[PDB]
Amino acid sequence: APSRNGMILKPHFHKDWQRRVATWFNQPARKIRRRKARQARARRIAPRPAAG
Amino acid sequence: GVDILHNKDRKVWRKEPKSQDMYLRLLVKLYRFLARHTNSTFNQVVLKRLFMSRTKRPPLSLSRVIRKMKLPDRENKTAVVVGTITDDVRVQEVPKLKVCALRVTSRAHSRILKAEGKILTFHQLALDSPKGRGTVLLSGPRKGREVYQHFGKAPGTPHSHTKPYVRSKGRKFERARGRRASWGYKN
Amino acid sequence: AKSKNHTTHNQSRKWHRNGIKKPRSQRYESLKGVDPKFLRNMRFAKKHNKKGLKKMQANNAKAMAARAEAIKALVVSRKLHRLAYIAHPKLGRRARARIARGLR
Amino acid sequence: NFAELKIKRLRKKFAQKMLRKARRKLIYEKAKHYHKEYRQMYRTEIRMARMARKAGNFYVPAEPKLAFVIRIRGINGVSPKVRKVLQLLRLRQIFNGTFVKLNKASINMLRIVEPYIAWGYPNLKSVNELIYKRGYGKINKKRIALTDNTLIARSLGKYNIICMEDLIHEIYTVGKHFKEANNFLWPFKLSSPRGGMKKKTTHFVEGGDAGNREDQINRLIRRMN
Amino acid sequence: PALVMSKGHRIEEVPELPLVVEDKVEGYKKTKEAVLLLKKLKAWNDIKK
Amino acid sequence: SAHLQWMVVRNCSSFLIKRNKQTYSTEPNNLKARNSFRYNGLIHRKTVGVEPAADGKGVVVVMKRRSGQRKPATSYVRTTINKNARATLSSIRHMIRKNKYHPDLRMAAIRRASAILRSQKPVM
Amino acid sequence: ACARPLISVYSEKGESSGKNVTLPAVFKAPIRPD
Amino acid sequence: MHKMLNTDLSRILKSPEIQRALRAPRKKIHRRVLKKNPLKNLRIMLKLN
Amino acid sequence: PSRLRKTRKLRGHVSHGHGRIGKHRKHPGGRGNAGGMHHHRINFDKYHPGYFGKVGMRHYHLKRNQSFCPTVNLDKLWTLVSEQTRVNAAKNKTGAAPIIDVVRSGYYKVLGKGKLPKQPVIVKAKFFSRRAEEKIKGVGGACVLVA
RNA sequence: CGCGUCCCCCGCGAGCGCACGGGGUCGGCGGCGAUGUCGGCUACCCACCCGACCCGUCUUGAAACACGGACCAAGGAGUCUAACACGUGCGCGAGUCGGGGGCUACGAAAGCCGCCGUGGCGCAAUGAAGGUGAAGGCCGGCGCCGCCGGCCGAGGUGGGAUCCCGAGGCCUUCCAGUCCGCCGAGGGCGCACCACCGGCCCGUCUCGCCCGCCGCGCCGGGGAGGUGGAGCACGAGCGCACGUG
RNA sequence: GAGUGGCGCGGACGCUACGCCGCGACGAGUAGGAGGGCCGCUGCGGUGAGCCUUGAAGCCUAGGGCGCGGGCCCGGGUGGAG
Repeated sequence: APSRNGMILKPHFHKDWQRRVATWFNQPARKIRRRKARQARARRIAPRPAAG
Repeated sequence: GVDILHNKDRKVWRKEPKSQDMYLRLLVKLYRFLARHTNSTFNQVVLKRLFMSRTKRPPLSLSRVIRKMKLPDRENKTAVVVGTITDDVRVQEVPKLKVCALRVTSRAHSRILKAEGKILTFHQLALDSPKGRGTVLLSGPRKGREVYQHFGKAPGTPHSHTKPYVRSKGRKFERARGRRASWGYKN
Repeated sequence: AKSKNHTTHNQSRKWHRNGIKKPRSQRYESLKGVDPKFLRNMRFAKKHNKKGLKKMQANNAKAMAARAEAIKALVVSRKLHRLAYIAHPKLGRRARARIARGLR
Repeated sequence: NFAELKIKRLRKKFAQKMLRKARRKLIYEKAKHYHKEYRQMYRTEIRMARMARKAGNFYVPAEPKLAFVIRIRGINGVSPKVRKVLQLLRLRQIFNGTFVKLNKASINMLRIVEPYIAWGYPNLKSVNELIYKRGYGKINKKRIALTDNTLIARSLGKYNIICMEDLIHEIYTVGKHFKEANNFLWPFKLSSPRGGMKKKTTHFVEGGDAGNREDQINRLIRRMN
Repeated sequence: PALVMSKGHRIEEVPELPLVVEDKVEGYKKTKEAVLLLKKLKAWNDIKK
Repeated sequence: SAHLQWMVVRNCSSFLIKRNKQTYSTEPNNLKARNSFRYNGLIHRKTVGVEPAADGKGVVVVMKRRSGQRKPATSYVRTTINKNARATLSSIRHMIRKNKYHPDLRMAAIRRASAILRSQKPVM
Repeated sequence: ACARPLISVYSEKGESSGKNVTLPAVFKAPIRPD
Repeated sequence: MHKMLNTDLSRILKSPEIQRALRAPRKKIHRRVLKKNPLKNLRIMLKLN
Repeated sequence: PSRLRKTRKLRGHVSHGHGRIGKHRKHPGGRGNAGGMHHHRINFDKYHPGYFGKVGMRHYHLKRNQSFCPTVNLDKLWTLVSEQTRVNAAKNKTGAAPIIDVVRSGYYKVLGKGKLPKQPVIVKAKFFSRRAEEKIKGVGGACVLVA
C-alpha cells in the first residue's frame, strides 16, 4: 500500500530472480586472466603489432 | 500543576554545524567570539549561516554577484557569501570583485582574479572588518533545488503546477485520466 | 457486529492543537476570477502607462517645487521637580556639581 | 602621566556616588509624597461620607478601580473558554494571584471564571505585602526577585517607576501605566490558605470562596501571604 | 611532528625534518645496510617499539 | 598551527587516556597532565616541560626553542636544577615570567616541580 | 601562509647533505581528518 | 583550496585589528540573591524604601 | 552500519515500533500497486493524475537515433569556441567573424535564449530557431545551415 | 546649614568603628578509646509498622472464573538486495561520475588513463503528433508604415535579515580646535524568500493583417487577445556516505 | 580615547571552547517518534614501549564500592593460557 506523495515504480523481482544472480567477484581475477592471455599472445607474435 | 503545553518548548534552531570538518569548526570559534563581543548583527547572521545545511547555503553563481554588486551605493564594497561562488559561463564582463566565500570554484577564481579581483576567506574578513563594516551579505537561490517543484499543493488537485514523481516522462507516463476532459476528467 | 456510526466528539479538541488558523492575510489579492472584460481593460491600462511618463516626471516634479514655496515660505508638587531635575545625568549635571561644592 | 588618570578615575567614581545619592533622596521624597497622598486619599473618602450623613444624603463611594484575582480551583477538568480567560489573567496554577483593574471588558472576564477564582478589591497593606514579599519581576522573561530598586528602574524607569513605592503607587492607584507595571510583576505564587478554606466549589454568597470578596480578599491575602 | 607523536610514532631523536634521505637507500640489497640506516636517522626506536 | 592540530589531537591522540569519567594526556611535556589546549606539550611554539632528573635529586626544565619546530631533536633544550626547595621553584618562576615564555604555564609548572621535589624527599 | 620552507636531505650516516628541497605544497594542503 | 588560510586564531583574536572593535568583557559572575521579608528584615526594607 | 539504525533502540519494546492495536501484518493493502482504481483510488488521483488510460499514437519500432536533436542556446554558445577567439575577434579591427561549428561541439540545433555579446559570429549549425536567427542577425552575423 | 552671583512676594574632604546590609560560622566545648569495643548507609538473616492481588497479551475495561506460562541453561525474531522519496555529511561544480574496460605476503587492494567521458543523469520545455522551442522600450530616416537605422538595456511593486550615508551627538578651573572610536533623528542600495503585477516558450481557440519567395501554392514565417503545460524569468546539479520511510 | 593650541624582581583557580560558567522556568505518559549512552556482546583497522604461568578467560561470593540506570571496578576463592 503506497504511503503518500512518492514515485510510482514496478520492481522487476516477481520471478525466481535469486537463483540467477550474477555476482562480480570473478571481475578482479578475470582482468588478471584477460591480461596474462593478452601478454602471452603478444610474446608469441614477437615483432607483430599486439592489437594485430 | 501549571497548564503550559510543552509541545513548543525545545526550539529547533542549530547551536553548531553537524560537519566535523575542522577548518569550518575553527571558523565557528572565530565568529562565536564576534557574534557576542561585537555590537554588529552581521556576525550574528554569518555565525548562524555557518551552522546551516548544504541545502540552506546554496551556490550563489558569479552572474548574481555581478548583478547584486552593480547596484547603486555598492561600489568599493566586499560581497560576502556563506555558501560557495560557482563560475557562471554565460557572462562575459567581470569587474573588480572583493569577495569572501567558504569555497570558490577554480574556474571562478580563474575568472575573478584575472580581472584584478581579490578573494578573501572568513578569517581574513574578520581582520578586514571585525564588525563586517562595508560588506554586501548575499545568498544563492533557496527555491533553487529542483526538489521544491514537487512540493506545495497535490499534483492531481486543481490549480497545482506541481511536478509529479514519475519514473520517466513520455506520452504514456501519467498523461490520461486525471489530465484531460477527453479522459476521466481535468483538474 | 455493529459499530459506532459517526461522532464529532474529540474533533474540536484536535482542531485547536495547531489552532483553527484564519487564512493567509496577504496584501495584493490575485486578479483570479475577475470578469475577463474588465481584466482586458486593466491589462491595457498597465500596457500604455509608459505613454504618459514625460507628462508625469514634469507634473510630479513641478509639485516638488510647490513644497519649496510652502515650507520655506512657512517659516505634581514643586519639591519633587527640583530633585527629579537634579537626580538624572543630563539636566542635573552642573546642579549636582553645585551641591557637591556646597560643603565649605 | 597617571597623575591625571588616578585623579580622573576618582572624579568619575565620585560623580556616580553623588548620582546615586541624588536618586536616593528622590526615592525618599517620592515615598514621603505618597504617604501624604494615601493619608489625603483615605481621609477624603471618610470626609465625603460625613458631609453626606450631616445633610442626611448618601455618599456612594467610587466603584473600585483595582481587584486582586486569586485562582482557587485546580488544573484538571476545566472548560476551554475558562482555560483561555484564566491564562489571559495569568492564573495558570492553583493559588496564583494577579492584580486586575476593573472596567466593563474585565468584569465580564472575571464573571466567566467565577467558580475557578477568588477575587476582590485589595487593601493598601494587602498591596504592600504582595509587592515586597511575593513581588517578583519579569526581567528578560526571567522571574528575578525585586530585591533592589535598580530592577524596577531598569525595566519601568521610562514610565517614571524608579523604586518599589512607585510600583505599589501604580498598582493601588491604577495610573496610566498600570499595564506596564502589572505585566512587569510575575503572577504571585501564594501558599495555601493558613486556617482552611470554607468551601472551594461554591460562591462566597452561598458559604463558599469562589468569586467576588469585596473587602474580604484582605482576610484571605494574609491567610495566604 | 605533533600529529606524528599523537599518532604514536617514536620521533623524539629524528634529527630534523619531514625526513628525506639520499638516493643510495634505493641502491640497498641487504637488511643489515637498512637497519644501520635507521640507527643513524634515529627512527630505530620506532621499530624497537 | 596550534589551534588546527588541536582539532585533530583533542579526541584521537595516542597519549589520550579515557576511563572512570576522567580524561588525561600522557605526553612528555603535559604538566597537570590533562587533555587541554593550554597544557598540551606537542602543539605550541613555546612548551615548558618539568621532569625528574636522570640522577636521584633535582628537576629538569625542558624549554622548546623558537627556530626548529619541524625539527624534533634540535627543538627541546634541557637544563637540570639540583638546588634547594626554594631556588629550584624560583629558577622556574624566573625562566617563565622574565623571558615572557608561555606565562600561562608559570604556576602550573611550579606546583609540578614542587611535587617532584616532594617525591625525591625521603619518608619518615 | 603558503610559505614553502627549504627541507634538507640526509646522507645514510645521519648527517645533513648540502642538497636541499623546497617543501612541496602537498605538505601545506588542508589537514582533514573528516 | 583552504576554507581558512590562517588557522592560528591564537594570533588573530588578540591582533590589534580585532582588539580595537570589541566590547568590554562582562566577567563579573552574578549568583542568585535571596529575598528578605519587610516584616522580618528592616535593612533590606531600607534598601528598597 | 546496524548500530546507528532504529532496530537497536527498539530492543525491550514489545511491538518493535509497528503498533500494538493494528499488528505488523504482511500485506494488508495488497502487494505493490494493488487497488489503484478500487481501495487506493485517492493516492493514485491525489499524487499520480493521468496514470490510468491511453493517449496518442503507438510507434512500434522507435529508435532514439532518428529523433536525436540536442540543443545549445545563444547563452552558452561562446563556451564552445575558446576565450582566445572571442578577445581576438573583439580586439581586431578587420571585422572578420569567427566560425562557431555547433555540430563539432555535439549539438544539432541553436535556440535563442541568451543575450549574445555584440560582435559578429558565423554559426555552422544544422537546425535553427527563428529567435536564434534574429539574435545572430541582430548582432550582425550569418546563420550557416550544414548537413 | 556654604557663598560670589542668575526670578515672580512681602563635581574627588581625611579617617576610623558598629552593622537586621549580594546564602554559616564559632578567635567555643566535653567525652570513650586493643581480643573488647569503634564505625561500615550498602550487602546476609530476622522482627515490627504501613503499603502491597500475577506477570505477558488482545481489550472500552484483566488480579480475573480470558488465554500463554511447573522450573533452569543455551538458541530465538525488522535482515540483506534492488528501486524511489526526503533529510543530513563530504567532494567537485554547468557540470559531474569510471561504475565497464585498459594500463602498471598485505594486493581480489591501491595508483593511473581524458581522442578510454562512449554513456548516465544535469544543462529545455512542450505537443497525440508533424513539429516548434524561452525580454525589449523609445529616438531619426521612409500627426503614421513594414522597414534603413540609433545609443541603451533581463522587468515592476510591496514587505525584507544585513550593509551604506549621518542632522547631530558621547566630558573634568576651561575656550576654539584636528584626528580616530561609537551611538542615533532621518534617509537610501536592498540577499534569500513570500504575495501581486507584467512579459516570454510550446499546445489549442477566437480575431484580424502584413510579409518572404531558385520552387506563387491546399506554401513559409509574423501580429493582437483569452486559455492548457510537470516551463523561462542570470544555472545546481552530479557522485559518494548515512538516516528514515 | 589621544595629540596641539588659550626600597622587594612578586600576583591562587582557569579555557577537553565538543569545554567551563550564570540566571530563570519547567519534569505524568500507552501507541509512537527522536536524542544521548566513559551501557553491554563479537570480529576489524589503529593505538595503549597495555596486562598475563610471581597465574589470562571463565565461574562462585555474608567482601569493599561506584553509576539515576544500562552496567562496571576492585577484595577473596577457584582455574590453568590468553
